[PDB]
Amino acid sequence: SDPVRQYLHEIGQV
Amino acid sequence: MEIKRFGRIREVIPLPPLTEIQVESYRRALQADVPPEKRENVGIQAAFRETFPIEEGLVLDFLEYRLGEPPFPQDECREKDLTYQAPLYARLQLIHKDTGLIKEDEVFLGHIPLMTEDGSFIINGADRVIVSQIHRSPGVYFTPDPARPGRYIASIIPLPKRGPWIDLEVEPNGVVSMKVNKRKFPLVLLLRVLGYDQETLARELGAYGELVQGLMDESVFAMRPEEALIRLFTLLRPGDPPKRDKAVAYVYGLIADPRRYDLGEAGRYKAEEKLGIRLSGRTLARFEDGEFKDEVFLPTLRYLFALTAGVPGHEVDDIDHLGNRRIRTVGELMTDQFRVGLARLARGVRERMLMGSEDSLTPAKLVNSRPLEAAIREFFSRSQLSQFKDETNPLSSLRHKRRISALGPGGLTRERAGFDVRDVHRTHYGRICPVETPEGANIGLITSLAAYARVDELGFIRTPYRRVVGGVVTDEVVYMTATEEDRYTIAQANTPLEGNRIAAERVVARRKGEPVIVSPEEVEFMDVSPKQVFSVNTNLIPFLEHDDANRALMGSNMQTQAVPLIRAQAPVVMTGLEERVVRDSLAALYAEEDGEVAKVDGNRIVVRYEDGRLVEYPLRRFYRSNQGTALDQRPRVVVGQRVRKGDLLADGPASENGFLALGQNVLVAIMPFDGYNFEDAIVISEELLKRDFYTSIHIERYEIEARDTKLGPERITRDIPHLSEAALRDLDEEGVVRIGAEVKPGDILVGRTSFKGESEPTPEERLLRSIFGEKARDVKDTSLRVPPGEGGIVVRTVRLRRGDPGVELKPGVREVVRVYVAQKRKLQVGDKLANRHGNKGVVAKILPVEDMPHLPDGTPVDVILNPLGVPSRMNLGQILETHLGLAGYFLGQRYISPIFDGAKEPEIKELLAQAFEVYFGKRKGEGFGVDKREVEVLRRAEKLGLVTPGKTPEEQLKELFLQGKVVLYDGRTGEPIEGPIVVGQMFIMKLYHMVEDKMHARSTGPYSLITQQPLGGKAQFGGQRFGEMEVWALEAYGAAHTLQEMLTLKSDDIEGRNAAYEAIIKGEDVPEPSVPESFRVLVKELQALALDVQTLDEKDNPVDIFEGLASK
Amino acid sequence: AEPGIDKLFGMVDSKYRLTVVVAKRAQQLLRHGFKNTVLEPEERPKMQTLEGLFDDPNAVTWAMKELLTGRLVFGENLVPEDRLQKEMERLYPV
Amino acid sequence: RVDYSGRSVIVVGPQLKLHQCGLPKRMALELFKPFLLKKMEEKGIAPNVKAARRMLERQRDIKDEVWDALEEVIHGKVVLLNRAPTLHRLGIQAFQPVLVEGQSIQLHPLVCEAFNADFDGDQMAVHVPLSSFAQAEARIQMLSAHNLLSPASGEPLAKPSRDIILGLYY
Amino acid sequence: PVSLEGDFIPDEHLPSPVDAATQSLLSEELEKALSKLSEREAMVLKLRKGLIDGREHTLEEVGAFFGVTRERIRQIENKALRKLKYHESRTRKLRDFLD
Amino acid sequence: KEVRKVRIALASPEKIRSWSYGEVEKPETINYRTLKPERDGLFDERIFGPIKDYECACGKYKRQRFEGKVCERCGVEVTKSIVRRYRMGHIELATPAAHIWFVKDVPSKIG
Amino acid sequence: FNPLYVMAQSGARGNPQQIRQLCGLRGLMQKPSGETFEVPVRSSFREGLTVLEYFISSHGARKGGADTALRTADSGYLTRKLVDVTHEIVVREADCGTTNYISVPLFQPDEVTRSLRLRKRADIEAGLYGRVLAREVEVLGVRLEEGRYLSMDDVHLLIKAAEAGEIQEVPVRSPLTCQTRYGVCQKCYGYDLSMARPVSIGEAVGIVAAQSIGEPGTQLT
Amino acid sequence: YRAQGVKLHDKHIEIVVRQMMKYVEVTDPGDSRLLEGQVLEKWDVEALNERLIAEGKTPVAWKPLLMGVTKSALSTKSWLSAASFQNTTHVLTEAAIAGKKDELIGLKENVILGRLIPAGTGSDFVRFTQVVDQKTLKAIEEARKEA
DNA sequence: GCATCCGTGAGTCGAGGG
RNA sequence: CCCUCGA
DNA sequence: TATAATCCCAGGCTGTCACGGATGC
Ligand SMILES: [Mg+2]
Ligand SMILES: [Zn+2]
Ligand SMILES: [Zn+2]
Repeated sequence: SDPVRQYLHEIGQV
Repeated sequence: MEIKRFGRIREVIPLPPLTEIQVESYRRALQADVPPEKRENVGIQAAFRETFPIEEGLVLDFLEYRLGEPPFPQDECREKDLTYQAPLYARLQLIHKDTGLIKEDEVFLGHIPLMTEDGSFIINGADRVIVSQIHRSPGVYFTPDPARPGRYIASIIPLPKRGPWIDLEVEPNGVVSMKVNKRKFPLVLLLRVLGYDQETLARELGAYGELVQGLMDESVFAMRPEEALIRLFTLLRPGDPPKRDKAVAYVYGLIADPRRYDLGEAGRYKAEEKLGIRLSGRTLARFEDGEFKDEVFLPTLRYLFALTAGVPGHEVDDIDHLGNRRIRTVGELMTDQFRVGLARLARGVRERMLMGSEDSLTPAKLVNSRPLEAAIREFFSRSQLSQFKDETNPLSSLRHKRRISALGPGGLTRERAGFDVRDVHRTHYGRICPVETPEGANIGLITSLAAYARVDELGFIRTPYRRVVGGVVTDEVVYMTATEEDRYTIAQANTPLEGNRIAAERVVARRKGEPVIVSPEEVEFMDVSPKQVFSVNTNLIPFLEHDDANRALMGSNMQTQAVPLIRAQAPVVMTGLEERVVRDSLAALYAEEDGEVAKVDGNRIVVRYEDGRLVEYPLRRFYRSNQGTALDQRPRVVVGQRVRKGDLLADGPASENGFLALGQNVLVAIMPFDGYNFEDAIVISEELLKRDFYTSIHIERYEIEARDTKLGPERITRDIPHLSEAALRDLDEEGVVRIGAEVKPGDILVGRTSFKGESEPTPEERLLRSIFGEKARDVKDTSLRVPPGEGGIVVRTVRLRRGDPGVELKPGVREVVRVYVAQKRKLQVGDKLANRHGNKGVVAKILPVEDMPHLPDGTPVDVILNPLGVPSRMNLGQILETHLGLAGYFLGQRYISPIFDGAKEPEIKELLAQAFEVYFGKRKGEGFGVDKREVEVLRRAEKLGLVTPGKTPEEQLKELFLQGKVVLYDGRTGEPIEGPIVVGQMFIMKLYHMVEDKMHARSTGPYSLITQQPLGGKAQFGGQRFGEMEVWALEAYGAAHTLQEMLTLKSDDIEGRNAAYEAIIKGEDVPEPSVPESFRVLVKELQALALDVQTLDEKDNPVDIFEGLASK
Repeated sequence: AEPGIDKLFGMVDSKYRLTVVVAKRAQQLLRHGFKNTVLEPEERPKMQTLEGLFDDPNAVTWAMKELLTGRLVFGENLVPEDRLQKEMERLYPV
Repeated sequence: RVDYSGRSVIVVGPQLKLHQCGLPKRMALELFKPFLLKKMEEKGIAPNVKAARRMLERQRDIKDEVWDALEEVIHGKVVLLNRAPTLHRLGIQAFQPVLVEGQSIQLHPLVCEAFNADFDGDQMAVHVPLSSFAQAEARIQMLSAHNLLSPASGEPLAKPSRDIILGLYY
Repeated sequence: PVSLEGDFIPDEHLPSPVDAATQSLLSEELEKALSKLSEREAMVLKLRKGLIDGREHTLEEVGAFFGVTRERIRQIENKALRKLKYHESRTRKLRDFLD
Repeated sequence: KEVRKVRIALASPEKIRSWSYGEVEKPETINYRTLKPERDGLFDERIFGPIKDYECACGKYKRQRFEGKVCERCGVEVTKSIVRRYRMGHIELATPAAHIWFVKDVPSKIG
Repeated sequence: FNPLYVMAQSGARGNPQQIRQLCGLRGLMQKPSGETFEVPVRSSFREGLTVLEYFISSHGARKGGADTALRTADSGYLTRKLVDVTHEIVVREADCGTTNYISVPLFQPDEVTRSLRLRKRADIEAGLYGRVLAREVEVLGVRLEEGRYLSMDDVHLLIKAAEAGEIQEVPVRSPLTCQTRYGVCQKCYGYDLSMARPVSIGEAVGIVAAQSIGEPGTQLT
Repeated sequence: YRAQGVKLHDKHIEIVVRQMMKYVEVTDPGDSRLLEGQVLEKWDVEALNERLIAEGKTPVAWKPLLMGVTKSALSTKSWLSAASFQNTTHVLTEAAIAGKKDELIGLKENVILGRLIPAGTGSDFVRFTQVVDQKTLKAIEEARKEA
């Protein structure tokens, strides 16, 4: 839904 | 002339200052007269206290503030289009937690707009008023669940902003649910987070049968507060890592943080009173010694359960009740916006603290006042409750400032507001005026404050009441809230009293708004006055009790629309408030102390007081207001006059000797006249124009700018290409119109020349150029002219130049010139007239004096009203006003008749009798008897049952006069009207709506950019809109070509319209229409949406309406 | 009320047909300089000027009156358009 | 939004025949302005169109013969009157105008019922049909006098009311 | 710059019907005045002011088009301008268009 | 011819491109001093059309005698400025994107 | 000859209720809740009221105004809907040729359900007047042919015949049954009620119907 | 409408209700290309049905379908009508997908296009009528007779 | 087959003011 | 477009 | 062009209803 949070997760994967 | 006043009701206390709501609110907000250490915790002080200190320099703290002197006075502010404000200086200190270094400096936070003495503001040169807003008072409320009968919904409401609306419910499955930010979760969880255990909740809530069993969940009590906290955080925040400190931060911020969560002080007190508890802070809970501690929630749930089970002493709450609704005044709103701006400034501060040198920093380097400035500026410029002031008359301003709006930010959105909110609640009594409110969509949302009504410190409205002990009415006045009022029994103000004691064994009183018949012993309190129940305007309507509510409303609203007249008079019939209103509106000048008047002049009044000092009062003269009405003060006193304290020095606009004068006092007859007064239209005597009745001064401000361009500067000059001396005649050397010159449409106020754009001369232009052997000049004529239908005499010019002392304009702009053009407007055809009773209409005819129906002694009536208006409108007050107005016409006196304590019929009958004795007997002493015509009309009256058969003609005529009717002679014939006509003096006002402003026509002109359809509005010389419904009309008629014409040649079809005008001016028939351009705009706007729109023939083969221009 | 409106409305099978006939005739007269009129000099509608009686500038009035006379023939597919046009331009040049 | 459309406050002419309305001079001048220019060229009030337009541009440059010419212009033609809101087709009607001094539009007493127009300060809009087709459409169809009955009920919409009924009854 | 959302903003590019009619009547009147001359001098003025192909030719090109010397064609231009001046002083039709 | 019908259908990228008089490469409106359309900007006259009637950007061909002729230097066709209301531009996307009307209009057509 | 009585009776102005308010008691009033007060106003505007009575009246007035506004809005909406749904209906020909019709009942079942009684005059008129008969009707010795547009007199005559028990229902051509495509025919439609004559082909009856329903909509209480 | 004292001729209401009954739902396709539960105009399905019966095929079994004026207005065959009423997005998408053609049957369409409406003076019935005086008529009659 | 969240509607014209 | 005021 | 830095733009902030359509016991 929220692009910011989603990107934070995707970045939090590394 | 003598003024006789009626009524037996003695008002114990006077009316409180009217504008006092505004003034007290703003003063209480600023506290500028209070030394900085004596200020309480409210106001901008509250703002500072909430925002500071700023941590994580490590620390920036607040010491105190001050307010400085305005850089410019009010009149100068209005003149130069600046804001009237005071500089805000605050003292902050920078403190490093480690170093111990203390740096302290006074910082400039920008300016705070200041309220004038009358309760208004000045923003960018335009006076504006801040309208108090109404809303649901913060607190805890309980209302029945609409879906589930017998169940209920608990609601915890904070201030606007300041926190989430919290709902508590008992779910169908039996569990207790809590709704926050539209999220349903069991309350039990949060209860555990508060540190509650099943033991305490079972002993507390166990009493109510199987209510607490819905609160019992073992999985919740199986975990310590930390686990439950993390749990709730997971519930409210999906995707967010449930870090403990993050959950604590979020939850604390949501509930226990006084910074980001604040109940009203009223919210606090109401919560306490409702739940029977005491609140330490203004939050719903606290953070104390590492853990969360309950304040609100448990007693709330207890009360809710008690209400649900049917436990006695527990009731729901009226949310439209005036005790559960409060008023947010100017100080509170200003406080809020100030707070938000301050918080923005705090973000700026922290963001600055993370950057830069960690050693060298000052309060100056940290603080940027820009966002605060912008916040305040936005509150005083673009907000909703900040409105362009209504200055039309003093009353307009007064009422404007006394308004109450339910709309605006944090308020109801329109069309979401039904009947419940618009209704008059039983507790509106003596608080909100049941009469005054706009017509149409806004009805019930915009209201007015009652006269004796007061808004206290908690935002609630209070109305006065007198203490009654043992059947004795004291002078003790107890101002009560709605609930306090609901506690008692209150008798009406008209209750019979001998001395201070109740005279009647049966008295009319109210218990919780419900009217009830009671004994004197049972009377606890008593109304102060009828005046307390209505507004300021509604209190200006005489014989109100004889007027239907609707027309009364129109009476008020139109009173505020009244244009000040040069000759204006106070009404022959007054309610007694016509004075105070002039006083509090600060329209009229008053004597400060006792003393002798030294000087009297149009521009000046000088007074020496008992002190010996010489005080000069300058007089405001021919000043233009917001709406265009002229404001000037006329000196009412003579040189060497002895004045006391509070005596009238000068009359302002629309005031007669300290009494409010809106309209005029005329002589009316109510009869049909030749169908000219058909349907509310009015007929007037030309004599009114002769003696300058219904005539007012109107000023119109014009403005033009000279700016720097890339093609070269524009300049104000007396040199205009291609203009005759006839055109430049009234212009001075600089190009400015001279003072005192009459200007007509087409005339030039300010000459101006602008360098032409890039000009490629068309072959015709070059050929003509060569033909006349004249070089085309560099500049062209941009000069400001007069808008068609406007004009007048020039009173003033104001010129501002760049590079001149005290003058700096907006970037790119060289010089600014303002022309003030005033005018004198005679009453004319199409102008609107109205009375205080709601009778309104346009003047359809002006008759020469010889056609006016007249009295036997040859006195022509001023105005003819149609009777057909009165019956369906059900306003009878105007009638009584007319009778007593007649008696006043002859006896030569005016009257004060209070509302609901009146001048009754018999008294007006006696007065009328005396008036007859003046009206008739003079004639009989003049050697004249009864006229033949009068005898005929008398016969007709006998047949009408209006007189008693057998009495002498004089006696019968008097019998007609006490009925307020007289013989009237038609001026066209000389023959009398076949029956006696009602004639008397009525107070009739000219309204702001005049045909001079509203007449407009257009042939061709400016078009809109994109659509290429004509503009709209008069000022822009716009065309009338032909709507959807009008197209429906033309379609229903079945007129195709008229409609098509409206759709093309008239509006957006450029080929069509150019060719049309060309066709007509050549005396040719108009050409067949082509495709409207807005359709092309539609096509291309559909293509931008990647939709292919194709115009096809019957063979489905594409037809290009763009004629190949858009195709490659 | 336009004179004899009952008669004109009685002539046709639709009021709109009347409207078309009238407008067309009006444009005809406007195009040919009134020279094609079926009106005799005494049947000519008159505008009252500052000086005196002149002809009536409104072609529609003329058209309705002519239509009242019964000297005009209306209907569909009486003549090809262009032929009518040039016959009129031949009889009455502009 | 259309060209050739003005507006003003309405007042009741009783003196109007059913098919007529008072149209103020200024308004009528601006609305018919091209026709006024052409008629001005047809007469000697101006050499050409542009000179006439410039002539009308300023108010003090306006003489009386132009008003007579304007009278010559509007002869036989009708305008359209409309009051908002427009509920039914009678919300718009056709009226042969009559020039009047003053700024107000004079409306016939009867048709008021169909317009739901009293005079409280109601204002109406004017529209000039251009072509001969537009005119014939207006006069044959949209003419006030030509619709006396409600297209809905089939009862007369234009009937005596108020003062009139009062008198006849009396 | 700031957002349109604009309806108070006129269209200053496209010609108003008044301007269109004005230009039309100007072209027509100019053709009236040029019709009062001979076709050669009128055509010379038209080619010199560019009423024909849109651009103004030099004296050599008009002289080469009509087959005369530059001095000759310039003198023809002068006498045409003079005759137009006379007809203008006489009729005074075009004056209004000088704004 | 006479227009008897109006059709509305979906536009292929090929269709869209065949409409377009050029692709706007740059997010630039006008020059901050000369106040003229930037090259390959949103208002660029190379694409949409001339600002002045029958005149190019540089001013090389100022007259109607040149019609359909594209100026070589500034790359602007000499024609009526009105086309600036008409001629379509386009933007070529690296990765394709979804028209939201066919996504979020329920029930989703694509879906 | 009293002015109130005159204006009221003639229909110039006023109604019995408003007049009663001017003369007799003002009457009962409503609570804001829609509930009614037990204590009526005994006053007339002639007499003048107490501030209390006036207050109650203000309740009522406010409620009324609100109702009026919101209603105006909704009515406007409905009208627009209607115009949009009916706008393509136009009379496109003389006869669709349908054999179909509708039968307008002159009698309605009583609420007592005792028997059938005559429908009110206005109703019958509204369902009858200006319509084409789809079948021959012989009543009271009068012959009403198929293809007859019923005049007002025809209708009154039919009511008479109904009171004589000759005919309980009248066959009539109706747009409900009209088979004309993209509109209605001349016969099925009716009179053009403005001109009281058969409707001219090309008349747009859709917009007419829509508006006709529209305008009184604002008046519906 | 009666209860409020408003005289309103039934035939208008009949017009509207007629527009409300305009549509039908298929209870069986028969030999046609239609789908069960597909909703369309009664006119169209009756035309198709007569075409199938004339062809000897199986008729489409259908049910009467009543919808309100709003849905019905949105359900009209003209997408210019529907888009200009409300639910503009939905309309435009579905219309584009089907590549629907507006035949310009109704008024609103032509109003948008700025064309001449098909009613009153614009009705094809009366708009083709011609006006000729007897002199011109006889001139043309001679020109016709001589050839 | 029956609740629940999302999207789209909710009178016209005119005026003034920001 | 928001407000406010007119119909 | 070079101490060391490694998951948020916060804006939180509420009194309408009715219909259609997808979604969830
Ligand atoms: Mg009105
Ligand atoms: Zn170039
Ligand atoms: Zn039929």
